[PDB]
Amino acid sequence: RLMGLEALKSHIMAAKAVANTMRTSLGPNGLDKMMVDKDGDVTVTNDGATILSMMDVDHQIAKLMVELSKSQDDEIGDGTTGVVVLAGALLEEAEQLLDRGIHPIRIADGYEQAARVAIEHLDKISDSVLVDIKDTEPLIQTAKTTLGSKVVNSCHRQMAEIAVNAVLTVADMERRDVDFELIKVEGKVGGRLEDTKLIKGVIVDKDFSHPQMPKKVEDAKIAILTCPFEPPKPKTKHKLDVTSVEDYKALQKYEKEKFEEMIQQIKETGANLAICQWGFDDEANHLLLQNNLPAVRWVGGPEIELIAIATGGRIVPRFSELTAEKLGFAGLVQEISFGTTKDKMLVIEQCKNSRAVTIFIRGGNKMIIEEAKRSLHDALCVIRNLIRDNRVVYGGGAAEISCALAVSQEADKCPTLEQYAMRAFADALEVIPMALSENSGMNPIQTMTEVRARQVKEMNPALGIDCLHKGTNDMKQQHVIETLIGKKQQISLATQMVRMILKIDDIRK
Amino acid sequence: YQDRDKPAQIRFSNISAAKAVADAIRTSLGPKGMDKMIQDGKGDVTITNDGATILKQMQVLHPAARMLVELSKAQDIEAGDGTTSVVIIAGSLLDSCTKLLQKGIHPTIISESFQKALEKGIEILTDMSRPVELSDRETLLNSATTSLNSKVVSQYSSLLSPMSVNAVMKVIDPATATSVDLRDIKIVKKLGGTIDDCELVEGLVLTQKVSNSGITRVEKAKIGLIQFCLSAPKTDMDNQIVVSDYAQMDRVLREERAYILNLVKQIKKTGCNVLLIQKSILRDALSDLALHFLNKMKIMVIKDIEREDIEFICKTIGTKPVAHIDQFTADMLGSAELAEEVNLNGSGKLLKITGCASPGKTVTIVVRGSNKLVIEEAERSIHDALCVIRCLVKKRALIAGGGAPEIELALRLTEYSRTLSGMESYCVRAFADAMEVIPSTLAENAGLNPISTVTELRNRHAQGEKTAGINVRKGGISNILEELVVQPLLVSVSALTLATETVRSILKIDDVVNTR
Amino acid sequence: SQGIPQLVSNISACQVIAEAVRTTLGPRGMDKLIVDGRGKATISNDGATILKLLDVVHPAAKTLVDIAKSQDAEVGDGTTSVTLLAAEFLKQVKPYVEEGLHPQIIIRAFRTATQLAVNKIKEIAVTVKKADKVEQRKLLEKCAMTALSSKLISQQKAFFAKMVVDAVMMLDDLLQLKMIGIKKVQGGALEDSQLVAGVAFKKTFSYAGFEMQPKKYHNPKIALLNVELELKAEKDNAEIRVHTVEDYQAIVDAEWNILYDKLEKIHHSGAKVVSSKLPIGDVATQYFADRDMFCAGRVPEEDLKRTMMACGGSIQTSVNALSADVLGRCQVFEETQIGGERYNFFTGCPKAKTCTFILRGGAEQFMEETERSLHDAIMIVRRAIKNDSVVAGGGAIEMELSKYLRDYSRTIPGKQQLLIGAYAKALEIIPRQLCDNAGFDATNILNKLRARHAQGGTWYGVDINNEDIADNFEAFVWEPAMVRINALTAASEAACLIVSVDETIKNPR
Ligand SMILES: Nc1ncnc2c1ncn2[C@@H]1O[C@H](COP(=O)(O)OP(=O)(O)OP(=O)(O)O)[C@@H](O)[C@H]1O
Ligand SMILES: Nc1ncnc2c1ncn2[C@@H]1O[C@H](COP(=O)(O)OP(=O)(O)OP(=O)(O)O)[C@@H](O)[C@H]1O
Ligand SMILES: Nc1ncnc2c1ncn2[C@@H]1O[C@H](COP(=O)(O)OP(=O)(O)OP(=O)(O)O)[C@@H](O)[C@H]1O
Repeated sequence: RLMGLEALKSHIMAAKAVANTMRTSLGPNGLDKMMVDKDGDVTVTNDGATILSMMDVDHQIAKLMVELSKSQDDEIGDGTTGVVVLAGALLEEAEQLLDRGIHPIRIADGYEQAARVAIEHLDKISDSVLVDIKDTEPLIQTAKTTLGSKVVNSCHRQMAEIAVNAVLTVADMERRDVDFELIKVEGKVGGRLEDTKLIKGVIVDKDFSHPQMPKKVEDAKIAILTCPFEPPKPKTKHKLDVTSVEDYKALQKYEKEKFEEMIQQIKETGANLAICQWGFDDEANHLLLQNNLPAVRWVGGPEIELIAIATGGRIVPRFSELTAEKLGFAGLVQEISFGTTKDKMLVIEQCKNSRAVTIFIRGGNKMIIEEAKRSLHDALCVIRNLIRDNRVVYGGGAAEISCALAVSQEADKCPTLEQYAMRAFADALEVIPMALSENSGMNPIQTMTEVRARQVKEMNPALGIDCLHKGTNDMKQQHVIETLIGKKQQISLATQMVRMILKIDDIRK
Repeated sequence: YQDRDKPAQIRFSNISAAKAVADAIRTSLGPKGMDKMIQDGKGDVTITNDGATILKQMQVLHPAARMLVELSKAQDIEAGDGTTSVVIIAGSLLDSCTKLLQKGIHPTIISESFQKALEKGIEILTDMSRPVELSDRETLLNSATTSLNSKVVSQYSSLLSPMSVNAVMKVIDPATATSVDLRDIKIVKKLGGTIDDCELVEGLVLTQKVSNSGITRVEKAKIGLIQFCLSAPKTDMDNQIVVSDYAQMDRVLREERAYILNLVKQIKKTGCNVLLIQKSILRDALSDLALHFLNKMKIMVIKDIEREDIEFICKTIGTKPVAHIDQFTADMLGSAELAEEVNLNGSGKLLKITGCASPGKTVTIVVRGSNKLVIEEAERSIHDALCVIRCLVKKRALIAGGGAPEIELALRLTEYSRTLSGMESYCVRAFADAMEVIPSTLAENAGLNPISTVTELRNRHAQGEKTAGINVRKGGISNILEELVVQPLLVSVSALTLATETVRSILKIDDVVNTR
Repeated sequence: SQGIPQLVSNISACQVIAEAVRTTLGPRGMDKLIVDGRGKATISNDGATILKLLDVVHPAAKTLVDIAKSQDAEVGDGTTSVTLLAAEFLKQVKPYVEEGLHPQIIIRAFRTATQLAVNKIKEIAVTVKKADKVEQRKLLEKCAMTALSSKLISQQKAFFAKMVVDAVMMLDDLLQLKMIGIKKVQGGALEDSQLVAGVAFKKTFSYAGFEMQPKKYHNPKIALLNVELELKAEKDNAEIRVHTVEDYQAIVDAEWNILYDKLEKIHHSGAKVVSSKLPIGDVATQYFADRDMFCAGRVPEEDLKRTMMACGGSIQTSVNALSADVLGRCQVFEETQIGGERYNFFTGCPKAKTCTFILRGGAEQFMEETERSLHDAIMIVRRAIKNDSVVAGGGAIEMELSKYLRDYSRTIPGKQQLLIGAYAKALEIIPRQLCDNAGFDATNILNKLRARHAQGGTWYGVDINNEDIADNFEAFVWEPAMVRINALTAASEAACLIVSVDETIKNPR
């Protein structure tokens, strides 16, 4: 039962506890966080969505910041760490205006009015990339710089090439409607980082029933069944229990008569590849060797249904429903062995610009694999954004300093009470490059006040902050490029979370 | 960081001790501001809203908080007005460095940046001011009634205003000289009469009496000042007066006569006709026998002179004080045409001395009045009118009032912050926000909203000029130039220079130690 | 405790109920966060939502809750208007209680001043039917425009004002708020908000069944089920463990005939389309594609609840009870591609009293701010066609009643003079809290509004957009006269139940 200004200061002090914890984790030089899991595992990461998923705060203000990051992992992807820092300094600057006696509705509407000036300033200083032609060589170099922050910096060029082709497959460039849902990620322990492959289809980690099978399938004939071409075994467990010698010897009679009839069923139907849930017998794979019939063994439960959607076939539960209509289509079915490691994956490629890609990431350590899955999904939204909008903005804090100059200049043209909200929006927008200077091991104010002087005095285009300790400023030459939609929603969702907090003035439990 | 040693906590102790001085005096700003009540140790309660009295009655003991006390004392001698407004400027300045010191900025970088804001802040107040002339008598007359109308005495603001302008024109040559001394304009007040019965004496007027010298009128007066006590022979050491008979008792009375007459005969050789004796309490400055020896030589008797009155005499007639009778020369004498005692019905028994004819220009303003409360506020209205003329001589410029240069200073320094580099960009940003307290105080003291008034006034200054401000008479934002509220430039331009050197001195203080 | 101090203990429990809904007055009011025992957060600005979730334990505070419980069932909202008015009646008579005035004299003047409030409103209420020769369609487009003013859709407010007046026209004379649905989907521009005449859902059914299922139907039999037709379903399965190998063929066939006989009862009923909350597998969409039947599963139950009321059917869980008694009927059945997703909807029902309004936008805060203003704009245009005799809102009728009850107080001698004169100042809580919740200056507005009412202003009120005063009768901000009468009589009756109580009896239990 808290009301008044003492309840409002309880919300800002609770929200700044989330912001100041993640203020040090901004940028590539950000301090990583240790997380103690519930089962006793200890991992370390610098990803911003991973910190808020493990931060279990019982305060209701901190749970709204957790609710904020439920949607920005899919929308912007890159600005997860900075949006919490931008929302915290906005309430910190609102705390300065709270002692003056200002109602939060004028601040929430004043932050909304100042946000539209920063949105109007973002597209004016933007730059176009992909006009009038399609290309893949400059699109690689933009994704090659962003993925250098994690521990896959030694193999950051290989992930930049495959992520460009993966986004361009499931979507058309002229349609500018890209779906990230059709691109799935996977991984397993073992191998190296250079063995990450890209398939124009869906790849299953399942091997053949016989190593003497042919390594390529040129026919578009795939049979998807539940029981294998043998005496049929159930889907859960066999649990065999013989009765006597007459039961076991009659089983030998039943084994041989189905070894010739079930393989006869695949020829009158017209299929070539036999994908089934359970494996095949040791005597059954001899007849498949003569008549050129491949087969895949020991496929799991949900691994069957993901094959039939990409191949366009249907599930055949019994042998009586086997027809030519229930077959899937494919371009070339092969198997890839990753060097000396006997992996033998089921590689189902359509040999056409199709609507299904799955990138299979490898690695010699398990800590690198889950950190590369989020880094590839971070790179998935980046190339998705360039097709929908080729307009980009200069990153490295150059967009936030240039937007803060137009907001403070347009604050003098407002003869209302909301001018103090616009001037506080100018200093709060610059906290994202200011935390870039403190995390880089320099002075946070001396680096900030010299770049804003550089953007006014000698040159009108914006300059960035050399957080990687490079030669000088102007990160356009350093190839630090962020998207426009990732920046226009960075200042939007940070402002809208302040309006949801400033409208809350009472928590009752 | 570890931060084991803490020298910045004494800086935060120096800031918060000086912040309580300005915050307690903040609501007393403006004509419609709230008054302050004080209680003395004996139980006296005196209601007074003047800022120079409350800082004298606060009696602070902290060394950092004492720096705002002599800051108000230096404003009364340099400008003579603008007193509390320097403290609220210096108090809001140390509030702005509280946000700067938490950021990790060293105070010596703020000291060189606040001087750069002071050098730029003077340049904004120069071109926005209105230049006027000192030889024009209409400008000095009209601008003095407008400042005296907001004071306590406003019904006599049309009478004391031409008396203050005509006093400085006999002393200062208009539009040629720059130095103006207010000590050469003595204000003599006595009981009886009204304020309309006033006289501008070009010489000097004393409040004492020539008793018991029966001359009371001398021509060709050579005025001389003697600090030695012309009295009986007195020895501070052990002495004895031997007695022998009754004729010996008349001899020591003749010895007291002959010793004083030997000193009187030394005065007559140099041609001195008027003797001035300093006020002395520890011993008799003048005996009964020395009063009669100057009556025979037709020498006027003048005693009971304050030390401040001696300064008014030497700049008037050119008389130098002597310490003893053996150092009495003819070069230390003044010049006077006539000295007499004029006892009017309301002016009282005063010594009117005319005809100076000496290098030096002093004037005297004799103000009459019935009650004691009449003449004291008449002198405070004169000293408030004497300061606005002294402020116009050193700076031949005028500006609007009601905090209107303070809003223009907050807007031009914000535009100056976008063109600077380094640490100096944020210090002039905090210098601009610290100047907005003075219109926010005048917005709160006039009954308006403190935030909605200064925000509308900033947009009026971006499109217009310094004419927009706070009018306390009508209670709202209006044209200060059309409201005829005009203040001199030296009130504000010295309020910035004196407050900046105090903030630079306070931030440069690191540790406080006690010696013995 | 009997007498004076028992009334003071009841007058302080009245403040804690009014303070819970004091800031929620107006469309731009502040939100409240109420957290239950389970840990769920509820953010709402509605006063009836807060009072249902408080559950106060004080006996004198339970009276003001049950008055608001009767208000939402009959009128529909305005629970904060009857709470602040009943509270301010007590705070003005509170210094008169300690003077020695009897609480029955508070009752005898509350019955007099309420009857003067009814006679003044009915003499001042103006019937607006065809004023100045305007169309009735243009009148609801102007009154719903002020409900959407100062919002995030002010750029296209003329388009959204035409959407509310079209939705109220499609219903019958029985108008209600719960019959209209509002959907929130992400993507698209702000001006792409279309309208559906009937019930539509998001249609997340992404199973098989393409190149079939014709989307056009003239008079289909709408089937409403809650059955699962999946192959790996949790209710349709068979697990028989034996050693017999020809029985192994039987357990896979009989598991298929379990789903086949349940699908055969669907086609035997003659249902053209089937709807189900539980998902439908690929082998059931394959069976309906062979017999030319439409199918669409994975629909929400709340979307089915608006569907059974319009189509005239009912929900049946089992498939045995599917007959013509529960099958719904419609006339237009089409399929759109709004926002890239599939959308199934019915139009032309025999009981077509429900609709759905789909929202589009690039941010979720741009949608939730509109649906708070859309439900208010629906009840404004609902009250306009219902009650023609309306008065100006925004505290215009409260400042006029404060003028009429002041000069009439000076004409009545006795104890009713200082009480009804305090009753006029007690009605000032409606224009005063409109200024503080909007962040304006309550001093300068109310002093200008009361000075305008003495000169002849009878329709001037508090503007929530600007910090000005304006004629709300000419600005098309209206409220019905009968709701203002019912809010005034309920406020004086609730203030009577706190004053007339003199002692509290607690049974020892
Ligand atoms: N190589 C670089 N040079 C300069 N600035 C960079 C560089 N890489 C990233 N940045 C800046 O850092 C910001 C992103 O901060 P940060 O790296 O802390 O978040 P993130 O870890 O990418 O987010 P997530 O946790 O979702 O991956 C961007 O706004 C960008 O301007
Ligand atoms: N006639 C007037 N109309 C409007 N504002 C005025 C007027 N006279 C003074 N002010 C404002 O009031 C402030 C001074 O208020 P106050 O009378 O308390 O102090 P002061 O003794 O006159 O000056 P200081 O504080 O410098 O010693 C100044 O900043 C000035 O802007
Ligand atoms: N556009 C507006 N401008 C000014 N005041 C408004 C406006 N809209 C609503 N109000 C104020 O809000 C009050 C109504 O509050 P609220 O919207 O919670 O109840 P309601 O929805 O109107 O009532 P009901 O439950 O009967 O529909 C009115 O007294 C009115 O003065």
